[PDB]
Amino acid sequence: SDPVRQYLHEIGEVLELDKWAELGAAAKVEEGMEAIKKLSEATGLDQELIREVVRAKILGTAAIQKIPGLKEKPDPKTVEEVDGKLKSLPKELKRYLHIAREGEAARQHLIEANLRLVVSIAKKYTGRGLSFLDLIQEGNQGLIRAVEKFEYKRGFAFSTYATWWIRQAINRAIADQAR
Repeated sequence: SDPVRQYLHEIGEVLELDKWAELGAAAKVEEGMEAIKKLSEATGLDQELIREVVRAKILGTAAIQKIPGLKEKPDPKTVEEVDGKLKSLPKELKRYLHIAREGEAARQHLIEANLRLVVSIAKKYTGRGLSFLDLIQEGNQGLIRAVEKFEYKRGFAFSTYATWWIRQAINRAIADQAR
């Protein structure tokens, strides 16, 4: 059945989260990136290289793995070996590996929750040259930029912040033919 109809279904079943819950996921995400920085400083690997591999594992068991607009699945081989240079670390270092993961699983739950918030926003930009799908792909990347640039360390809502990014990402994408 039309792949897009499939996706709309899959995110329909996703449970929306409350205010603090989304900030509880952001604070966990940065604590996970504080832990990558360390796993980096040890193993010697590029921070991002570690991120994508950890995300690789977590994404392993997510309800939604194929998200439109997102470059999923790093080299399965590259993951194979990065697992090694990791899961063979000191007693003390294995700890920052669980935190790395919890901050990445958090990032996924924080993304999954706001996929519908994205379908809705995109529903208001149709008939402007870009198909529904193309909008979802620009929105999602707008959602990605949002989860990343967010400061959990302040009493602001994620749903509100995120909206902006999803917004001007979509209307930047329909401004990339026109203005």
